[PDB]
Amino acid sequence: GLAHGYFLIGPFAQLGPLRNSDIGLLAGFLSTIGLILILTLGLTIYGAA
Amino acid sequence: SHTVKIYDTCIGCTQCVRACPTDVLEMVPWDGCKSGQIASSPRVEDCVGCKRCETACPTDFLSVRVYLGAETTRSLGLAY
Amino acid sequence: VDLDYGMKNSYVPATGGDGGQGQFGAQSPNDWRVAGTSPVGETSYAGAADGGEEPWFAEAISTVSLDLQKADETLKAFTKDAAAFKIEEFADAAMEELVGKLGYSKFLEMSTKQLMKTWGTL
Amino acid sequence: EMSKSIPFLTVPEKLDGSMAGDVGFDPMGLSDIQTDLNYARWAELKHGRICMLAVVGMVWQEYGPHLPGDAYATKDPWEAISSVGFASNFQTLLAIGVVELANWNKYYGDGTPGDIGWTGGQLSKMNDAQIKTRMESEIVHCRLAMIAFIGATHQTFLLHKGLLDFS
Amino acid sequence: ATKFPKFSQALAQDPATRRIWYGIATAHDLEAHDGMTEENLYQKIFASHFGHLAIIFLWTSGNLFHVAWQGNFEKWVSNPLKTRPIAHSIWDPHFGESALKAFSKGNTYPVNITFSGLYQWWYTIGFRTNQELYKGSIGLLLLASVLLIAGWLHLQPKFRPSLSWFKNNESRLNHHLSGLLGFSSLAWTGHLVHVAIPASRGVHVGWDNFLTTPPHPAGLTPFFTGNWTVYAENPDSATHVFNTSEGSGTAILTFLGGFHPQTQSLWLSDMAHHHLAIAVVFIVAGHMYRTNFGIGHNMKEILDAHRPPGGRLGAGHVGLFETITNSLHMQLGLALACLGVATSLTAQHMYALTPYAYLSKDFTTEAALYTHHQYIAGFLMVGAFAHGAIFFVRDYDPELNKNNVLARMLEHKEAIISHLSWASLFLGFHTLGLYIHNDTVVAFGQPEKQILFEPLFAEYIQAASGKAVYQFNVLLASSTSPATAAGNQVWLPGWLEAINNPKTDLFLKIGPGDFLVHHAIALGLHVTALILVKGALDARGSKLMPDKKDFGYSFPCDGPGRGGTCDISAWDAFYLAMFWMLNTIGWVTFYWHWKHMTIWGGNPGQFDESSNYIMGWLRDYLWLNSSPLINGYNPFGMNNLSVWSWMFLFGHLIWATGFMFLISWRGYWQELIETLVWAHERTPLANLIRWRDKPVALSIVQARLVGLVHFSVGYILTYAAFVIASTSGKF
Amino acid sequence: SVFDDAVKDWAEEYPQFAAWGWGPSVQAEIWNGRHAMFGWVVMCACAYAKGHGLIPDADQTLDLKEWGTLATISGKNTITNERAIILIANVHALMVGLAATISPNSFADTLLLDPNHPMYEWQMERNSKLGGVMPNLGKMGVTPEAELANGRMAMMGIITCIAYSGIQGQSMIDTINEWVGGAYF
Amino acid sequence: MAASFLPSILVPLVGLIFPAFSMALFFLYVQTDDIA
Ligand code: CLA
Ligand code: CLA
Ligand code: CLA
Ligand code: CLA
Ligand code: CLA
Ligand code: CLA
Ligand SMILES: CC(=O)O[C@H]1CC(C)(C)C(=C=C/C(C)=C/C=C/C(C)=C/C=C/C=C(C)/C=C/C=C(\C)C(=O)C[C@@]23O[C@]2(C)C[C@@H](O)CC3(C)C)[C@](C)(O)C1
Ligand SMILES: CC1=C(C#C/C(C)=C/C=C/C(C)=C/C=C/C=C(C)/C=C/C=C(C)/C=C/[C@@]23O[C@]2(C)C[C@@H](O)CC3(C)C)C(C)(C)C[C@H](O)C1
Ligand SMILES: CC1=C(/C=C/C(C)=C/C=C/C(C)=C/C=C/C=C(C)/C=C/C=C(C)/C=C/C2=C(C)CCCC2(C)C)C(C)(C)CCC1
Ligand SMILES: CC1=C(/C=C/C(C)=C/C=C/C(C)=C/C=C/C=C(C)/C=C/C=C(C)/C=C/C2=C(C)CCCC2(C)C)C(C)(C)CCC1
Ligand code: SF4
Repeated sequence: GLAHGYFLIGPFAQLGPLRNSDIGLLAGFLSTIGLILILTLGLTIYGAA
Repeated sequence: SHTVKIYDTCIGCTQCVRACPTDVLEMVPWDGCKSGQIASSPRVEDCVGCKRCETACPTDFLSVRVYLGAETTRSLGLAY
Repeated sequence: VDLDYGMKNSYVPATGGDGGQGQFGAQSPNDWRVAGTSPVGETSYAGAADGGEEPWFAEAISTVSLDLQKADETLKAFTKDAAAFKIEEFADAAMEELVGKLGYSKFLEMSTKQLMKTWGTL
Repeated sequence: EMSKSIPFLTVPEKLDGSMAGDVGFDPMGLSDIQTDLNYARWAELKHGRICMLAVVGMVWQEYGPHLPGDAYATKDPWEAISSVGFASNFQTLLAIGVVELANWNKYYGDGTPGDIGWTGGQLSKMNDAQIKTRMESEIVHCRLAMIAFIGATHQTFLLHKGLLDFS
Repeated sequence: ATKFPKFSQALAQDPATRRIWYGIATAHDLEAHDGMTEENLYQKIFASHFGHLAIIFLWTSGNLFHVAWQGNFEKWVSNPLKTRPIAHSIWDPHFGESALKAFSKGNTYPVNITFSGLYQWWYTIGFRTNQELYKGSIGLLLLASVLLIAGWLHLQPKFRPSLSWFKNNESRLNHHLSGLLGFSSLAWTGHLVHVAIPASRGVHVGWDNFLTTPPHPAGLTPFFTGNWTVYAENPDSATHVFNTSEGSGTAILTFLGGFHPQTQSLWLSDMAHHHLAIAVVFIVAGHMYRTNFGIGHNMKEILDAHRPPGGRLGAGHVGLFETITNSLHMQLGLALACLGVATSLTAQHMYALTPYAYLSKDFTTEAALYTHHQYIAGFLMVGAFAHGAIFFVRDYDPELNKNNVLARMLEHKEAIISHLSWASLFLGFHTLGLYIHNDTVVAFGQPEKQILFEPLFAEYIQAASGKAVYQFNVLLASSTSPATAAGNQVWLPGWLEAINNPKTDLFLKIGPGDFLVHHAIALGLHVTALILVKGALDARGSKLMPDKKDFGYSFPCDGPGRGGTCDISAWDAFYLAMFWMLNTIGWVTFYWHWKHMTIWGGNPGQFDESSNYIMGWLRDYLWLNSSPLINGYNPFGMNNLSVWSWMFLFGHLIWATGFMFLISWRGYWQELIETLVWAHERTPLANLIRWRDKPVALSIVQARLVGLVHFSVGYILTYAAFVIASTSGKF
Repeated sequence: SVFDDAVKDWAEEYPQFAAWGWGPSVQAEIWNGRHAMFGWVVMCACAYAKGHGLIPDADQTLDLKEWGTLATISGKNTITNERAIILIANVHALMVGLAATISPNSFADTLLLDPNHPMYEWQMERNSKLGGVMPNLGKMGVTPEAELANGRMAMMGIITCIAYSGIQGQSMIDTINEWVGGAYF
Repeated sequence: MAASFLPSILVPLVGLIFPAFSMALFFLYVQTDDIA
């Protein structure tokens, strides 16, 4: 998780819809957290199966 | 597993047995035809359903019939 | 060695459109759905090979082999009924004469009259 | 044999006379399709009890002391629904729903139809003859009240007279 | 039955991804499920029907709620011709600021404009306010809950109906004719007289006041005295302003004919009288069959009695009663066939005999409604034939039907199929030849050499109904005809005013282009029928596969032997006929749309001249009318049609993607997936994860179905985008 | 009672969910009561901060060019600063809750009854002990019984606050203020 | 609280949360080895 979350924020921060706003970094972090939640759901249901 | 049936129009030509790629069929003694043998399918668990046996059968209509059914690893021809 | 080991699987044949388990069984008795690779020092499943310092290729290590003795013995075990039939039609000691004189595979391959001919020699 | 209420018809087989209030009245044969009459009797008792309370309420809210309050003052039962407000009708609906859903397994059950437990200790010192008499009386009151409610309603929206205004 | 799907042991034991796909695709084929009995089959179908009706009522309640909550129905009512009716609000975080502004034109917030005709229909039936619509929505929501409860209840052990109840033909037919149709029609007449007609005359009649507001000043005295003409006296005048009292009459039942002069739609009194006569006819019809009261017909006796004495029909209709009763597939086929006819009739009659106020002025809505109903009719007809074929495979018993009409169809299937093929070939050869001849002569700059047959028979039919343009003095176009003298007594004046009014769609003027396009439509109908009929009639077997019935309705093929047997099953005939149904309905809707676009554009002559060759269709219909659609967004900006531009491209993409499944077949994909499996098993850090369902290529039949679904969805979405965008961006 | 029959029938109708503690379970009652208590804290804080105007530019709306279309309510009309701020505070709490749900420690009271977690047996024992109409006045202080009782009280208070605010035709903040004797506004 | 807020509240629940949980539930159901 430490390895992946660090680089995942970059695409969102630098290329997301709000990249040119002054809250672009915060939006990138929020997008990264959302992606991590999606991946964690994947891991959870994978383990269950 | 697929179903393979032999009907009594079989003339014991052994062509379906030679055509089978997975050795499902074999010739067995029988007094119903001149050749003195009939086809048999004792190993339908290995039948892939290619229908080469039906392509090989000379009777009209076919004497060997393959009905496709429940798929397994063996019937799907999977190497994995 | 049990002969119905293949048949003793969990495959329950359906009531229609299903040839069932034939001469050896419709499927393996072993559940193929096992875990993926595992860290150094751990096994993914019960009989898995320890990939040593390369567990990521652990599945490329073979734990299933066929040694020639097992091959001969299972050849004899699986064809015991066919040999019993051939001696029943040709006619204990006589079978031991035939299968050592010419061979076991040859004894299966020959015919009852032909074996009646080779039994002429002693 | 023949029906008691309609003497020229054959009784349907389900009306064996066991249930209270049975006089072999089912000319349309509605009981023939049902598996048993338990749900039908639950429904008959529930409808009749509600109609009894509804008729009593129609009379009281027309010639009786209302609870103090501006909203609760109108003597017109149809207008009462709007006058008291959603906030009271909804509480009534929710409490009734709680009682209904708590007794769900009795309504779709195999016990005696109508008996949700609220007995008042009335049927403790009775045999089966007296319990049967009580059940017959309750079912007859239910059946009278349903007709009465139909009458009362059709006299308050088709003529707009009162219930006790016989002019 | 231990894994999904629990209804199929054979599928549940498959170790491949196939197990999932097939489970989903076989969930509603309840007859094939393991351990199914007939009684359980009927009970499960009954419950599923309750669920489906709940879904329908939820959909209707939602339309009502979204219009009430977010629509402009009151503004539309106050000003029908200058308002665009709203379907629902947009909330889409992906929108840019430009998109929000573009989609909020004429409003304060982004909206989709409805093209379903709901506003016109609700306006015609007496809806005037958002509160009334909301009350309707609430009622339908509660009704959906009631239907769900009923579905649950009729699955409980004490409430499951028996098989005898499901097989009671006479009673079900009596109730569905007299009650479901006849009494529903009577109640609808009651609504029209009490609610809709007063609303059209500027009078509010609602739940608040309907018990004390008689729909006619004379009350019910004329009805009970037999002096019924009183209900026809004093209709709305020719100057009647709809929704207001000016020029209004008091007639509640009329036979005026034609259209209301201002709405250009049917008189509400005429529709009320229509539903009253319909109610009488259906209530009477619902008393034909014997239920419990000694009187009435038995259907089996009726069927068994109808055998021609000469014998040209053999055993006649004996055996058909049991065949129909015991076969859900034949019943479903009959239902789908009649529904398809009725849906096509809906499409054909709604455009010509406009039933709803101001609907003929909402051009995009007209086009959308016609296209929608015609495509649904096509789907229903295809379904009818598919279920006929399924009946032949699964339910037909040769001994029960011995020598009856159903068996004799099978007996002369070769003649039937060969003659249908001849008709198809004749129509195709000559229609395509005439189109090509016209194309060629016009290309060489000699349009006077075109072959232009006048649709004389259809023009004669129009004249017979009263159209005067074609100079045929026949029947209703003839002053001295008996038909004219008779009809002038009731409905003929209004009908003649409408039919000879070129501003209406009542019997549009036709010419040679109509002739050629109609023969193209006949080609489509005949070829679609040929495919479906050959599939049904060869479903049980053919010379190439004499035992086809042993293999079921759907199966991939019988292998490469005997010359090759791809697409031999009856399901494959359904699959092939879906393409022809789509092509045919496309020709139909293209014809409708182009003729109406040229009429609405004020230049019918463009259709009349350019429809006689294919290049005219390509250039003056598709190319010319693509313009607003393809400019919904461009390098300079976007407008509210951009969603349709995107959907247009979306449909093209889906259609083309369907081509991949239709053209490339299974072996290639299975071999590719083998290398994919190899790659995943050999990749470190990814081989920590493994599938529990072995990846396999899609099956032969599954790929045909997936290709067909992609093709059909792309076809539908592309055309819907085109028709909506072209009509709405032009007018 | 009706309670035991109700829970048993619900479990029989939804066994897969009833396995994890979903539905009308003691586990769900405990967790929802904990949330209701914390939410009473948050609602009181919101009422107090609205009464004293401690939220900056509460009635001002968020900039569309700053936060984009996600901040819109209808068209280009954006959410207010106060609503966004309240949402963010609750989002802090929700992120805590997601961390607790997804990565519980070994001695933690997990959200769901996981047989593989080291607290499963303790959880089942505790949940079997709790139950009844009146709170156990024998057990007080920091105990599961007191926690359950106070969670029940908080959920009841939420229901009554919603209902009272509805009847009086006023906002929930107004009810909260008028229930503390107008201590906020 | 107002109904005008409902889209921005409900749309993410219908279009993101609900499909994700429904797909996870269906995945778990199809991977279950003993369903009955
Ligand atoms: C497939 C091609 C493609 C690409 C490159 C993009 C790119 C983009 N899209 Mg678009 N988009 C696409 C197709 C694509 N889109 C499609 C098909 C649709 C649907 C019609 C959309 C609809 C859409 C919308 C609605 C939006 C975007 C947006 C964006 C931007 C932000 C996306 C983001 O942050 O993802 C995050 C990316 C990641 C989390 C990971 C990226 C992949 C990594 C970098 C690969 C690394 C591999 C590595 C090198 C391997 C070895 C490493 C080592 C260990 C050896 C970005 C420029 C957003 C925008 O605002 O645009 C300006 C936006 O709002 N897109
Ligand atoms: C009179 C009492 C009555 C009524 C109102 C109904 C009503 C219904 N029953 Mg029936 N049913 C009855 C008695 C009744 N039933 C009896 C006595 C039995 C036992 C014998 C049954 C046994 C039964 C079964 C087994 C089923 C039903 C079903 C239904 C539903 C059919 C689907 C639907 O909703 O379409 C309603 C449609 C309309 C109101 C409009 C119909 C218009 C169509 C398109 C015909 C239009 C033709 C047009 C008028 C003229 C011809 C066109 C021409 C000019 C070209 C409907 C609610 C089905 C269901 O879904 O239940 C859940 C079902 O499966 N019923
Ligand atoms: C074919 C018959 C028919 C149809 C389709 C309609 C349709 C309509 N009528 Mg009309 N009407 C009819 C016959 C019909 N009517 C007849 C015979 C009369 C008497 C002459 C009327 C008199 C009339 C009046 C006075 C009014 C209407 C109105 C309407 C419209 C709104 C109705 C509504 O609120 O829907 C919602 C559905 C319902 C109200 C009925 C279903 C109610 C459900 C089943 C309640 C559930 C009950 C259950 C106990 C709930 C609890 C249990 C559950 C939660 C589990 C709608 C277009 C209204 C309108 O707005 O016109 C423009 C209106 O004011 N109609
Ligand atoms: C009253 C209407 C009705 C009813 C009750 C039935 C009932 C049945 N049909 Mg029939 N059928 C109908 C109409 C009907 N059909 C119509 C209109 C057609 C013409 C298309 C057919 C053609 C047909 C064929 C060819 C077959 C059936 C079969 C069946 C049986 C199995 C159904 C099944 O399991 O598939 C369930 C299907 C699904 C669960 C998925 C459906 C796939 C949908 C369409 C995909 C949705 C499109 C996509 C999501 C949109 C993309 C959106 C885009 C914007 C991205 C069942 C008895 C089968 C059978 O064998 O019967 C014995 C069969 O082979 N039907
Ligand atoms: C536009 C493309 C197209 C065309 C022209 C056809 C044409 C035909 N289809 Mg086909 N079909 C198509 C697409 C097409 N289909 C698609 C996409 C599918 C889905 C797979 C099908 C599936 C299908 C089925 C299931 C059936 C047909 C049938 C037919 C025939 C129908 C009867 C007819 O009109 O005869 C008239 C003939 C024509 C219109 C074609 C001839 C074209 C010109 C006029 C001939 C010129 C010859 C030229 C001078 C010689 C060559 C010059 C040089 C190379 C030497 C007709 C040949 C049916 C059939 O066989 O009926 C008898 C049939 O059952 N089609
Ligand atoms: C079945 C018809 C139907 C359809 C297709 C829609 C579609 C929509 N609704 Mg609406 N809704 C409906 C009925 C419907 N609604 C009804 C009857 C009500 C009154 C309770 C509402 C109350 C409502 C509100 C308050 C809002 C929407 C909104 C929306 C939009 C976004 C989805 C959403 O978040 O809603 C959430 C929906 C609900 C919370 C209740 C849904 C109730 C319906 C009956 C569910 C239907 C189930 C369906 C029939 C299952 C079959 C489909 C499946 C087989 C594919 C979308 C256009 C949002 C919007 O307008 O954004 C701009 C929005 O804020 N709807
Ligand atoms: C929890 C628990 O255990 O506690 C126990 C305690 C206890 C007490 C033991 C219990 C009990 C028993 C109960 C509740 C008994 C209530 C009984 C009741 C209230 C029974 C009559 C109804 C009305 C009738 C018959 C009207 C006929 C009406 C007729 C014939 C009319 O003509 C009506 C009329 O309108 C028209 C039609 C025409 C109009 O012109 C005018 C009039 C007005 C004339 C319970 C349930 O067990 C609970
Ligand atoms: C008796 C029984 C019957 C029953 C019943 C009846 C009426 C049952 C009653 C059920 C009803 C009464 C149950 C309400 C609970 C209150 C909820 C959980 C409160 C959540 C409050 C918490 C989750 C939320 C808190 C927040 O929101 C706040 C506060 C502020 C925010 O900043 C922060 C947070 C997000 C934390 C049956 C079943 C019908 C049939 C059976 O046979 C017999
Ligand atoms: C295969 C199959 C099937 C199916 C079928 C189908 C699908 C069909 C269709 C069919 C159709 C779809 C038909 C149609 C028909 C129609 C018609 C028959 C019509 C007629 C009309 C008329 C008669 C009219 C007349 C008139 C009038 C009235 C007025 C004036 C004008 C005129 C003259 C026109 C089934 C299921 C059965 C079963 C078996 C198999
Ligand atoms: C987290 C936290 C905390 C905790 C808290 C808590 C613990 C809470 C609790 C809370 C609670 C615990 C709440 C409650 C509430 C309640 C209420 C609000 C109630 C109300 C109710 C009512 C209103 C009632 C009514 C009634 C009834 C129902 C019946 C009888 C009658 C009467 C009328 C009485 C603290 C602060 C420490 C610290 C910080 C953080
Ligand atoms: S089944 Fe056909 S091919 Fe095989 S032996 Fe008999 S006749 Fe020959």
